[PDB]
Amino acid sequence: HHMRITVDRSQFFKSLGRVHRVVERRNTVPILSNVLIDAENGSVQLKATDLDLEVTESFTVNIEKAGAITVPAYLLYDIVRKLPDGSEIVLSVDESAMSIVSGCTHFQLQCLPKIDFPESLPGQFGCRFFLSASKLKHLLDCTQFAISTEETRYYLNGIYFHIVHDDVLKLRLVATDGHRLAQVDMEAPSGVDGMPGVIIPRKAVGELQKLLSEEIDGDVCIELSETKIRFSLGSVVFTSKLVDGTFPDYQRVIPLGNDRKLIVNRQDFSSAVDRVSTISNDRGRAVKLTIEHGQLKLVVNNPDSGSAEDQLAATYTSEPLEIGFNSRYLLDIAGQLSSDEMVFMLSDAVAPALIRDNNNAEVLYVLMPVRV
Amino acid sequence: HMRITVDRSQFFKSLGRVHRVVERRNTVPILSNVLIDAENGSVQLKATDLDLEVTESFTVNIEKAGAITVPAYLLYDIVRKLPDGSEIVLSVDEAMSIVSGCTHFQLQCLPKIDFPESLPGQFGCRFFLSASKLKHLLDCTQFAISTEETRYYLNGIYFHIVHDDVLKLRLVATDGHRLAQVDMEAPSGVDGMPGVIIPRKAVGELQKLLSEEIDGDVCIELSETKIRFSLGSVVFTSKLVDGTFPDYQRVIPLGNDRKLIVNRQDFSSAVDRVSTISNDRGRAVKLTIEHGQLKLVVNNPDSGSAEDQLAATYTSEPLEIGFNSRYLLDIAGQLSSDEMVFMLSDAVAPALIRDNNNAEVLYVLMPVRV
Amino acid sequence: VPTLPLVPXG
Amino acid sequence: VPTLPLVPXG
Repeated sequence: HHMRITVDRSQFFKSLGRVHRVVERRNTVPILSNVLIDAENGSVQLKATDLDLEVTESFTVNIEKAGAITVPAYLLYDIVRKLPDGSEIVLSVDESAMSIVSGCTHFQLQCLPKIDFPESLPGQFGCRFFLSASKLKHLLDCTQFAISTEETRYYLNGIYFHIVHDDVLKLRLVATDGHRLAQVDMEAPSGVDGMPGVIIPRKAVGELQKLLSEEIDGDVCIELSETKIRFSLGSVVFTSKLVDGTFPDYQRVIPLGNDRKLIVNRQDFSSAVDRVSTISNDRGRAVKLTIEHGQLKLVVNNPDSGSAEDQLAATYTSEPLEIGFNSRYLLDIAGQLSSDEMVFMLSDAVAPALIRDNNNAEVLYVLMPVRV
Repeated sequence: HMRITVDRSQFFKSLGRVHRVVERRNTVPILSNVLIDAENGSVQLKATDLDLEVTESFTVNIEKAGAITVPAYLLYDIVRKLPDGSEIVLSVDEAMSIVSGCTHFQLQCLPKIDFPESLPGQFGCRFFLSASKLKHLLDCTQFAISTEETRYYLNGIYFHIVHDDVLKLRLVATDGHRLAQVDMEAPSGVDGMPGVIIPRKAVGELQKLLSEEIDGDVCIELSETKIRFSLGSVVFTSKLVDGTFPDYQRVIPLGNDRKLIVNRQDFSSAVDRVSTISNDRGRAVKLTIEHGQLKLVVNNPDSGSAEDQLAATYTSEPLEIGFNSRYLLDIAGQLSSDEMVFMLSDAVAPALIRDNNNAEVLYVLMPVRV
Repeated sequence: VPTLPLVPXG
Repeated sequence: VPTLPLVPXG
């Protein structure tokens, strides 16, 4: 079979945009730089993979001649980006090369056949349930920023997706890099009894988040085993290996007994930290908080540039405390919160801090101090 | 022991105009600093890379006159974050203190006596151009300046007087493949003006200011070793490229008689499209020109081929001629008219592209073999 | 720059 | 990739 399809440029561009970013630019195995185009039975499916994560998107097209072909994905994307909105594109294979015709513009691209492209066996999943896309986005929004990117901590390079057998079952996501930790809970949907705790890889989280950022309607079908997880939403399917490791006993680090409470105006605190951290560099990003009754002072020292201080009103009635934090991590967590009021539950200067929006009960953050 | 109070917005704007000339990284640390020099009701900000120097001044009621230098990009980044509509107190206690509300920085500084300054030079030529005119001249020529280390004398604009039937001030830039030439009637005061090569970096910084400036007059002063541009509260002084500019008139083909007219936007978009398959190993596009018709082809043996076809006005002998596709897009982008006109000869002769909206501008582009 | 007392990991 | 017939340099 030798494919021939006529597609709407804007539709094709949107679908290609969803799949092509899975391809690694640093990749050296030729077939893995390509997107598979598969046209059959009134539908075109685009597939890309890096062997750990696979993405497919499909759309309805009247097919002139069924067939399939794989095409270098970034090149195809860059070509379609430059073709005019509201135009049509004819993609066709002759008797491994693909023709692209749009108006008088005609490309002939060196391709590779579908048979070379990775195809998996059908997924076998022991657990299947649904979440709204908006809820899944909320869970990932609470936790993605805290994921480790350190190569020496591979089973921290993802999100621990697991059930908490409270009175009411909870579905929980935790991420940490050893300095920041994020924990979010929801009431568990039906169908997650017995669900294994799994580590969703950082890359899958990131690609899922890029799709979810478009504000997707409806539900996501989540399927998993102890080796793979699949997210189906709209016309898109993400299938990812799971991280093969055991996530740490993270409940040990969440300080539920901290007894010094600091409340600050979140925006005023964020802007002050942003200002004084301007002098920091690769040596570190420490900011010292000197906490007294009603008052917070911030100090940053960098031997290559100088010093920086600021002061804010605060609600604080406990024993005075001097405690240091990574200023970027403080801004990261302040950025997670939505309320005017940012609350720190503190202990001593080298004990983890518990941070949250003064309001909410489902999300918490933990941040380790640094010495100052 | 300097102490001044400045308006955040005015200071940010003025620091923005000077900090761009310093390199972020330097083996001589003070060259990364801005000199803040406050005296007689005015603060001058000065920055230099030793070849190009910029000063900007603004009036200020000064509490204690004095001077200090501070790292320029760090200071800029600090002031960026200070609130619109605040006051900043900059002071030196006998480190520079920066105070804005409760925010207080103490920055490691270096003294004015360590900052390399120049005497006010002696210039043999002084004349004026409007800012918009100078911007036009530089806009016509900046893109064609060489960046190649082995063609140092092409790394600037040749700024010179031409004794035609009208006396002209001319700017020429070339990189050996593209050339741009623009003329105007010479202003008064350019008698005896030496032909000089303005360095690429000076052109770029001068351009950035001209774009941030509505109409005013620019005082241009030059010698055989320096050129200076003064506009508003800013003074830019630059060394010149010490070289001999080539005999550029020999490359301009005023005899080409094959006229090709294309729709500029359609041509630009078509070249952009077919060049998508090229990489950095070669950007050639072949133009196959026949009566009323232009075909474009790009071949990349590592990826495939790309073709397009345009309507054109062309009544001469058919011609197949190749160009660097990026360089074609560069020259197309210089133009403002609906149509783009090429005056051509044969496949290895330079093409002449004039500006239908500006008779005093021309562009030359060498072909490539296809 | 201590780590959270993660078991394992710190 | 010929240069413009610049003298000198081409």
